[PDB]
Amino acid sequence: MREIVHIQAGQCGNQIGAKFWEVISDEHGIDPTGSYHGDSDLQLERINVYYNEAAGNKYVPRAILVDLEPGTMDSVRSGPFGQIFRPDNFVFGQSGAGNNWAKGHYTEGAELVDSVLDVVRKESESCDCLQGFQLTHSLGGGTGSGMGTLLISKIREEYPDRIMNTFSVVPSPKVSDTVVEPYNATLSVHQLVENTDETYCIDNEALYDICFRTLKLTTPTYGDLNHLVSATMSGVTTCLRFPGQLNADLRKLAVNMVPFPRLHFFMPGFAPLTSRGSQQYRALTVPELTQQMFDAKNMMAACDPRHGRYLTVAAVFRGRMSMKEVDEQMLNVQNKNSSYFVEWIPNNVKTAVCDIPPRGLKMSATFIGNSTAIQELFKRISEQFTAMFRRKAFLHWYTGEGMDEMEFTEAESNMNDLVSEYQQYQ
Amino acid sequence: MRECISIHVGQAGVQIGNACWELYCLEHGIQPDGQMPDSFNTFFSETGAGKHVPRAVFVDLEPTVIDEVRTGTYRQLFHPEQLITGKEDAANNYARGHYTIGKEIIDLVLDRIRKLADQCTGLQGFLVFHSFGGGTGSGFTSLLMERLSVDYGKKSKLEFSIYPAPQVSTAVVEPYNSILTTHTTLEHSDCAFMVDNEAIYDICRRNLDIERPTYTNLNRLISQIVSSITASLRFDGALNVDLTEFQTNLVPYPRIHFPLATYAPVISAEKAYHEQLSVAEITNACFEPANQMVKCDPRHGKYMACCLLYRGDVVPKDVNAAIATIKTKRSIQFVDWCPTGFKVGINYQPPTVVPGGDLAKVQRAVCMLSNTTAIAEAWARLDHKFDLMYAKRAFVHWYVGEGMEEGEFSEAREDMAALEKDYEEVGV
Amino acid sequence: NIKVMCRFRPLNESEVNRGDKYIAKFQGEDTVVIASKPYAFDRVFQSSTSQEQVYNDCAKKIVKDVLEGYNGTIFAYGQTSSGKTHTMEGKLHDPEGMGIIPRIVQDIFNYIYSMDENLEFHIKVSYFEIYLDKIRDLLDVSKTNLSVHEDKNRVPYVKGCTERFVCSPDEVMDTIDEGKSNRHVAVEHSSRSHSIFLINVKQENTQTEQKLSGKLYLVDLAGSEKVSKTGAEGAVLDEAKNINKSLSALGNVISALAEGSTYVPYRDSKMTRILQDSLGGNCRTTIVICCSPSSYNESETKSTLLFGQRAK
Ligand SMILES: CC(=O)O[C@H]1C(=O)[C@@]2(C)[C@H]([C@H](OC(=O)c3ccccc3)[C@]3(O)C[C@H](OC(=O)[C@H](O)[C@@H](NC(=O)c4ccccc4)c4ccccc4)C(C)=C1C3(C)C)[C@]1(OC(C)=O)CO[C@@H]1C[C@@H]2O
Ligand SMILES: Nc1nc2c(ncn2[C@@H]2O[C@H](COP(=O)(O)OP(=O)(O)OP(=O)(O)O)[C@@H](O)[C@H]2O)c(=O)[nH]1
Ligand SMILES: Nc1nc2c(ncn2[C@@H]2O[C@H](COP(=O)(O)OP(=O)(O)O)[C@@H](O)[C@H]2O)c(=O)[nH]1
Ligand SMILES: Nc1ncnc2c1ncn2[C@@H]1O[C@H](COP(=O)(O)OP(=O)(O)O)[C@@H](O)[C@H]1O
Ligand SMILES: [Mg+2]
Repeated sequence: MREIVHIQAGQCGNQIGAKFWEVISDEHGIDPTGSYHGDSDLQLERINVYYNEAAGNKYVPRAILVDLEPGTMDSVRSGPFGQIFRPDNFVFGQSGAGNNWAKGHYTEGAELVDSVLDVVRKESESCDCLQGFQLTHSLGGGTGSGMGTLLISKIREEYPDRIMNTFSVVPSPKVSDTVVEPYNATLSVHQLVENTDETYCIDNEALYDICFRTLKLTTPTYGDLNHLVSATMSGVTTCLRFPGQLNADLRKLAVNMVPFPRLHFFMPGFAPLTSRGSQQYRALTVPELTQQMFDAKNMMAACDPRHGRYLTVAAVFRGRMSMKEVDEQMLNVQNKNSSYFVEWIPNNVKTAVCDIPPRGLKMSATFIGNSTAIQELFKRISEQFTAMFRRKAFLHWYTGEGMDEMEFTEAESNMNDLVSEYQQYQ
Repeated sequence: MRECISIHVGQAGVQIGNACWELYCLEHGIQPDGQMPDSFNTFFSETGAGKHVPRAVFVDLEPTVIDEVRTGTYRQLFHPEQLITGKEDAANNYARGHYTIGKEIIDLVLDRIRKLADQCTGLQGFLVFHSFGGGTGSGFTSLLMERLSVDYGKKSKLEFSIYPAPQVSTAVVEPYNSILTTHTTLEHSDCAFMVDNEAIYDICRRNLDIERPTYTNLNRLISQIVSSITASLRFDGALNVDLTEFQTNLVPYPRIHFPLATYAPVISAEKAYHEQLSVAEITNACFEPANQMVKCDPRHGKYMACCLLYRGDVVPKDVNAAIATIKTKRSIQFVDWCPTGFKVGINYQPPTVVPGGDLAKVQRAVCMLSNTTAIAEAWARLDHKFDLMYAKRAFVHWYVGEGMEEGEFSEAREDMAALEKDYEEVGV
Repeated sequence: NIKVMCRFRPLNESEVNRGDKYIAKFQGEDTVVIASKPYAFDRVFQSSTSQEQVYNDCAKKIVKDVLEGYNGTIFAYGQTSSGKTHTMEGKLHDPEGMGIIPRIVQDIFNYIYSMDENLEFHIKVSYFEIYLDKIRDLLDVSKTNLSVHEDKNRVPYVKGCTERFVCSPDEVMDTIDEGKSNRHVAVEHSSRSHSIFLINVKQENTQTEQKLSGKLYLVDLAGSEKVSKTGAEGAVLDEAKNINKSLSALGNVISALAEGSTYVPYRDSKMTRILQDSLGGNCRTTIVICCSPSSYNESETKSTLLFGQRAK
């Protein structure tokens, strides 16, 4: 009943997915061995969305882990929750992508994508009613970008009437670890804009900013970043497995949030976020969640919504709360900030309410937004791309695998057309 | 005999039905298991072992809310085949609920209704609860109404709907669904009651003194209104009026069939004392512009007809005095072609209180249903919203990818314009 | 600039026995009144109109312009049994019954047979269809999933399509017949895929060393279907969904072009992407919508007229 198949590609995707599965298993009361040690029936009521049953009351995730190197695989396998995954769903090669989009999209990923498609097809035929697919990856690397793009294309060709939502970590301006990041990011967006239904944009800079400022953490590591991302991933699909006063599914959020087919790039957010030693001084009410959600310094994308207008906003609430308060807050947010919302669309906000809060909290909320301010991200990527492409720098690592310069020019033109599309409604 | 069939389609309909059936069970002394330790035949049928099964059908394209009904405290009350559920919902799309996902459980609900209608001798009408602006509640209701009109035809159909509010809204694509469904509800319905949530929030805040209401209070109020409508069929009293009398005294012309409901007194326990709460005081409160369950002041319009329903300890002399006082006032306008504009009904059964509720134990209550020319303001607001969104043709690609042409939008907008011009021309 | 013409047809004998009534009322030469609702176009023909007048008022200027190195596009929209094939094919050999395509090829070759001897001509012909959002070649059934790419001057083109040379009108008619043999057609003769025909006329002067290139597009669109009134199940429903979405996308592009919008959404469909060069800019495009005046076909006529009005 509305099952979700999960795919993790590359190092970033695999680590985010491991954190996500730990969080989801904690929410559903599942031990690392796959056993159930919960305290409520609602935990097991809709466990078929994310888990597959086994003999003797054991649950195996519907996840497929794919990489071109075994190091992340055997780092994930030996972790706290590595014993929960099916050993047959680990698909890996031996020669890595080498931070090359062309390699992972054409040469090494082509010889590995048949196995991934086979395991996906086996997993998807065991579903009573499929709802969509999830992919976690990074645009700036080689295996993530190219291989996930190829997988998305193949899956969209096979199943054209299903949701495809991706949580893609986007290259950041002030934080960088690769020299050939712009090439990969451009060549990846050129395909995401065509073969995806809704893509969530995340960058490490905003996550670092949240950790340093809101959480007051001293030395943040990748665990905290992956933890924030996992929290938002869990919050997106809370209405598929718990009851509530208003129910919103994936297709509902796509219908309400996407006015035109190209415009499906979102910036996520979460609330509440406080620091240890500062939760006793704060009251947790619906106004506080609303105030924190629409704050510029809480989005997980390194874009300022004040430099643009919202086309649509989706707010998903968890806990026990009044509908009058939610409606009033979502109306006064628009009334007070009329200069940040598109005029010809009335009621830019959609509300969903679920009645089971996250463990250890009384209330929570997730924020999905579609703003024209996302065009500055693509502008920076395009600027770097054009700067590096005039000299044809680092271009023989790509033309040595079976690529062409015309592909680069087409990707650049597609990105420019997307930017011009978004700029119209500003 | 006198029996009704209730349909609750969509999440809003199912929740309203939960409230309604809890209320009916408390009224008739029926435990949640169908055993009571002849005034219930309109809403219940005996099975021969003492069990009572409601004449209800619950429908939704999503397996969530009906599942809460299936494992709740009323799980042994409903026939397991009356609760019908699908696989995937309409996703706020009229077309999905109309054809693509509609043409999969429509035959099943039709078969269930045919089974229910064959087990009742004197069918009186249908009571359909749904929501404008949703996917299922707007699309699946259109298909269901079309087939029922084809099949039964002569039986009456009364619709209880949730209309979009002027300011408060939940979805982004509500105007499209509302326009299409209000084009569908003109031809097939016989009497339509529209209530918006913002007015009920205002009523809850001002009268009952609850600052943070939820959907349960709204559903309790709506259930009270429906029970006041059906009291005449269920119980006995002086001047009992049934469905056909309401229709013949409330609908002047075939298309002018969109009344506004009101209830009185909605008072709290603390303020229940300190007040006389007489017949005249209750009647006067039903014409105030702040007690209306739609966002429309009747002072910007003219009344055509109103039917007043009294339950409890009421005497006809007091009703006549109250009618005379109302007729004396100047702020209340009646059309020149309806010199007598009142229909009076009295029932001896006082309202029932539900444990864990906000309404107080009163000794008498009224429920006025009136069709005015002031119901055209909300339609105008919704049309403005629709045309603003449709000028850019936003979200239209979702609707045409499910097999819907682009001319349906223009046709429905034209139908709404024609209806508005009628309510304006009949007003003068 | 965009010109929209509407051509009606006389009631046939097979429907004169049913007592069907004419519904169309003509005002002047640019409006038609159906159900007391005006519908304004650039020119509205009547049943007495001849084929030659349609050619002279719809496609002569485009044919002359293409010969001067420019581009042009001609659409054709209609429901089944509405006059589409008669207006854009007609009798293939009757001098008084030929439609638009044979007249175009006749004029294009009469130009060649009368232009000195220092000019060299080559005619390239392509023919492909769009079925279920997939480009397919009608001259070679092996290719079925072609793609759209760009050149250096960002002028889109279809990669791998068959392009064959022709030297006489007979060859063009033969290739048209061969292409129509492989078009997806429902069970009377209803089309379920869009069809595009390219005639590339390139001339090179040997003396002045000047080259001119012109492309002419002839699009035969499929008609929108109201699924609720038909009962589509299976592949028919998928075809109906795809057709409706594509037609709406084309309407959006044409409206954006006519209203002078800064951004034109050429990339929201396969078809509009292909015709990026031949739709905007200094190109002449006309739309011919064909309807029927029978009372039995009021709704389909209304839909066709509404689609034509969407252009404006
Ligand atoms: C005493 C008390 O109330 O402690 C809170 C707490 O102090 C705060 C600061 C928590 C705390 O979170 C963090 O410090 C944190 C660390 C890394 C990354 C992200 C956050 C908390 O650790 C996190 C924890 O969150 C949960 O329990 C949620 O269910 C959360 N769980 C996990 O992320 C998780 C962690 C480890 C193992 C398994 C799951 C969740 C959120 C969304 C979706 C699913 C689950 C909570 C409320 C607390 C502590 C313990 C201090 C905060 O986080 C969350 C996710 O609730 C940080 O800002 C919020 C506000 C909370 O009040
Ligand atoms: N009174 C009341 N109104 C509700 C309730 N739930 C939703 N609504 C209203 O209904 C509208 C949303 O439509 P829904 O009924 O939830 O949608 P649906 O009919 O289930 O259709 P889909 O979910 O899209 O398949 C909004 O205007 C809500 O305010 C409820 O429980 N009580
Ligand atoms: N949040 C998070 N980001 C990561 C992690 N590892 C790498 N990244 C980011 O991912 C990008 C590098 O791509 P990477 O996945 O390592 O290359 P790949 O292994 O070839 O796919 C850089 O922007 C890194 O900051 C991780 O564990 N967590
Ligand atoms: N304008 C017209 N004048 C006279 N006859 C016409 C006209 N349009 C169509 N017809 C007649 O209609 C017949 C079939 O039309 P057809 O081209 O098959 O339409 P469609 O292709 O839409 O089914 C032709 O034999 C032709 O004689
Ligand atoms: Mg629902």
